Amino acid sequence: PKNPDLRIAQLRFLLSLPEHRGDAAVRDELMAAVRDNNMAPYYEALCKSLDWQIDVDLLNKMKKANEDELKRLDEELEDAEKNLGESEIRDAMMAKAEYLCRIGDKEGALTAFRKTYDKTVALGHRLDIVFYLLRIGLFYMDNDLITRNTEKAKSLIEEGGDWDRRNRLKVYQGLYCVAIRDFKQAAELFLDTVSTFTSYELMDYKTFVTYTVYVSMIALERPDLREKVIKGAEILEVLHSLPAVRQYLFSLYECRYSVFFQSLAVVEQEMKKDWLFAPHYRYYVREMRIHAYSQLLESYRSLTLGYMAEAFGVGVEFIDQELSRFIAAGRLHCKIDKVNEIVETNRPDSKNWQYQETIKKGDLLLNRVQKLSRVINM
Amino acid sequence: MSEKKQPVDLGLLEEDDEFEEFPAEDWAGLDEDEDAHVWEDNWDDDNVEDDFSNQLRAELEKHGYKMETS
Amino acid sequence: GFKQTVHKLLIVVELLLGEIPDRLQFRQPSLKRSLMPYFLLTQAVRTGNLAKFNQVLDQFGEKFQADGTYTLIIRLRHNVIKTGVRMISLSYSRISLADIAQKLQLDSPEDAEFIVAKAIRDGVIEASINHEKGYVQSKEMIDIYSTREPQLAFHQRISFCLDIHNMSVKAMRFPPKSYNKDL
Amino acid sequence: LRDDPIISTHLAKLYDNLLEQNLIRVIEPFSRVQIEHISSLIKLSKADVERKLSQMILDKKFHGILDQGEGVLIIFDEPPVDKTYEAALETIQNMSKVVDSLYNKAKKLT
Amino acid sequence: HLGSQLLRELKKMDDKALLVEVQLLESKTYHALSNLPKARAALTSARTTANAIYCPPKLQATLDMQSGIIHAAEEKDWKTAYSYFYEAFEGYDSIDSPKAITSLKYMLLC
Amino acid sequence: NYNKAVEEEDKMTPEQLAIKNVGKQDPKRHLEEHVDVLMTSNIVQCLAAMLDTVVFK
Amino acid sequence: LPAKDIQTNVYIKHPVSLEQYLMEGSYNKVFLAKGNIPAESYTFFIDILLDTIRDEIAGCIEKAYEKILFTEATRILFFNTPKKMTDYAKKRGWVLGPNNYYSFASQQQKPEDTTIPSTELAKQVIEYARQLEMIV
Repeated sequence: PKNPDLRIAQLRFLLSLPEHRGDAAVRDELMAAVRDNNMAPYYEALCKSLDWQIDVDLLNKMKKANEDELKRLDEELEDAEKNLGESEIRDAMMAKAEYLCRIGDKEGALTAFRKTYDKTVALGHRLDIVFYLLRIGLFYMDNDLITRNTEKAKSLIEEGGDWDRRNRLKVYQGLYCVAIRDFKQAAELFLDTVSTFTSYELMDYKTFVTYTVYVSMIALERPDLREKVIKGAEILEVLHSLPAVRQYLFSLYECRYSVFFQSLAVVEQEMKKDWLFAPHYRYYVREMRIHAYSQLLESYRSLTLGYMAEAFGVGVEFIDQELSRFIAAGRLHCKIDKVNEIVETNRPDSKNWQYQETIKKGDLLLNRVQKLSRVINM
Repeated sequence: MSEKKQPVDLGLLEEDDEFEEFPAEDWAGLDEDEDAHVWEDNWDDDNVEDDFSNQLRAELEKHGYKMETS
Repeated sequence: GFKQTVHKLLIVVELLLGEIPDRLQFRQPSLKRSLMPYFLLTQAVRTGNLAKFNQVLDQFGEKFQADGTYTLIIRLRHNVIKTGVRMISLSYSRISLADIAQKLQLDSPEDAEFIVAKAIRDGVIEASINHEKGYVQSKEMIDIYSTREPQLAFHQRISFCLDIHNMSVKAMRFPPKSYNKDL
Repeated sequence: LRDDPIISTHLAKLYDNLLEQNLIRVIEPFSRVQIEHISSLIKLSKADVERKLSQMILDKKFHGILDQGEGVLIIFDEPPVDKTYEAALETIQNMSKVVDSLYNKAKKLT
Repeated sequence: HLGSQLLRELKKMDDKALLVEVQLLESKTYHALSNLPKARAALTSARTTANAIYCPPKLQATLDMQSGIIHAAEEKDWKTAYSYFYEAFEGYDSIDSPKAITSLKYMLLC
Repeated sequence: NYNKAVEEEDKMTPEQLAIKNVGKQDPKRHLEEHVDVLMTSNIVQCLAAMLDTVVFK
Repeated sequence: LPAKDIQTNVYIKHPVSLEQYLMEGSYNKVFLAKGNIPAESYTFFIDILLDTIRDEIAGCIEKAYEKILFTEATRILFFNTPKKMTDYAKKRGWVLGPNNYYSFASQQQKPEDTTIPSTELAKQVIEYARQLEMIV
């Protein structure tokens, strides 16, 4: 739901895998368990928790308070029923569905948000219900269930983009677009950060900037950064919050690897132990390394091992297997030679290869017109 | 002819009868993190991932110690 | 359901050349389960560890080695070093006696240049065999035909592509005749 | 200049602007020349000059490329840009044509 | 934040001349955070607010002094910004020695 | 530029052709003009052999 | 042949191991494995096989793309008996330098004058007017 139980119950990832940080997460998880009817979530995740000595103490009170508030919402629903009104029943069934999202059961909340989803007099409250399924779909990390109601609720809006509704839907686009590895189309989503604000429902503003600084810092090149973020005053405002981000932006844009590799361990450790950002930690590292190697290797034709080793601050034995793996595996530039122990590339990728970029579509189109020949007579 | 696909589908039924929903759930433990993700990138990410699964998985935390030693 | 055989044998004969393209653009839950036992070894081909993967193959190998006569896999057991030395051909030129020889699990001066020469006599790569002080060099020029005899390079590409696209023009001329034939 | 206001970035922009004028002054007539023969006139190190130069080639303000082992400067350009753009756009736009054709025929047949 | 909460209780109340100090310093802190649009918005609000009230040269010249830095931050036109620093120097003339030496320092800068 | 300028409408043609399929309302054929464009484009092919003859002998 | 008849005798797996070593091409393992064959009387026939593949092994090691020195041919080639330097001097017919083997006619071919491929390009244009405009 929109309560802080989404984040407190969202720390279960760092509560589960590492055993070092599993103390504060169970501290504010057990302390916050008396809030927002957290019984069923932590009872489901009880295998990753402590023993049953103190566990069975509060279950008897939470299981009876759940039935008490549940039967009070049922009596209020029966009082709202059999009466002339539309928003009253939507508020009763919607509040019941919000409590069923507090307990963390999407069966009665699925049929509840289905009933109040069918009682939507307007499309705005319908999109509000869709968002009510997205706020719990983030915790449930479902793929299609959160894209179906947004695919159906996306078209036929006709009421214009609000300041927090359409912007909130764009924030959700940042969420599921950060889950997926799509970057070249997700680089346009965070451009509306001027109208964004502190949203305690899903993600704080500083967490939204901290999450978009990876897709913006890695998924964008130097002209894209200079056009979007360097020209924009938003990162100039939010860089004063943490001095590290300014180092990872001015050091990367300044091409200083001696400090970027010394400080990159904070990006390595901070990159993991996250709910939605951990399983992609392997792609950001390699993609950022090959992006920096293409950045430095773009303006440089030949490169000696002395200036390279002093520039990157690492031994030659490691960059040997680095470029050796990035010739075939990386596929960034032409073949490299070591006849003089000097990185020397040619890169004839403009004159003839600029015309040869269409031969792939010519061969695939050739197989497609061979399929067109297969359609003939049958 | 389309009639020779039947024994091959019987072989697929034998492969499905070897393990009953064991690779679907066990492999679904990673597929739940791989679902809806472009499988074209999963070949490179799985290539370097499986390549570094044996040793030097991260290696970024070790460079800080390799600076003074190399 | 049927393309898993032509695709299975396809990648099995494709990994022999050192470059093995996996399943990227096709999403169906048949070739996945068909490739699950073969995935560990088809990923183990590129790294090319002899002693470990040699035990990995026969360790859990049931069906791909129980397919019959183990011919192409018994050729693969010694083709691992040929795809690995082909990755060395895709690697830097100079060959050391300890670093890359110890890396290739082959530490001896004779069989190094002998087997590398066995990779040179194939003709799929390009090297410059020179002996000045004892080290074996190589030019390894893999530069594409860009600004290097282009007319003779893609001449047959233009002729062949115009032949296929032109018989496709016949394949868009004749079916209209088969259309207007009845009326 | 230690208590200088934020305009220090503008003063550095003037310094780098005169540096740009000198670079487009002496390098422009020199197609391939030594880095010390051309840097001896300004009697400055090649570190900051190399970083600013390579930064401005990465900014694509002019045609050029640096070097460290040999220091060879090469200047080249590719005038026919409007060919591969229109051709590639025709291929990408025709892909949808052939695919839609296979959708109409695949719809009418099976 | 506290300045915004002060604006919430100053825009409704009287004494519009007091809003010129907090909107001027608002442009100073948005310029310190390098924010051009909001500093121009607060600057324009201070202009349309202090247009009817005859402000003393301590606050009247600071509007043009900061305006020349805001316009000089994007480097649009140095003539208008030079007019803002010229009128700012005319406002800070013979009233404070550091403000005058930094006023002529800003004239020679722009 | 004219070829792509017609292909931008030929991207919208399979929708109408995928909806109605009955009757023709646009007097433009979109075919013979492109055939003429190919005829003007074949001058390079026909004169390439001419340059081959001038270069040869 | 893998009919699973015996599969434990050294003679059953001997031809496939020797042929797989032939795919590797390593001759040192065969020479060191010459004394590994049991009293089975086909060792002389194995020597006949080495006698009929020594022309291909020696022919491939003496390809001489750029150059090779005699100090490698001393170890790779056979014993000090001067049969290879005598028979190969009348078979290959190359030059013998100061204790070194020189390689000539390597990448020395001159490129074409671009005249004949222009004529066959003109013929291809004739075939393009033919096939493109034949039925008309």
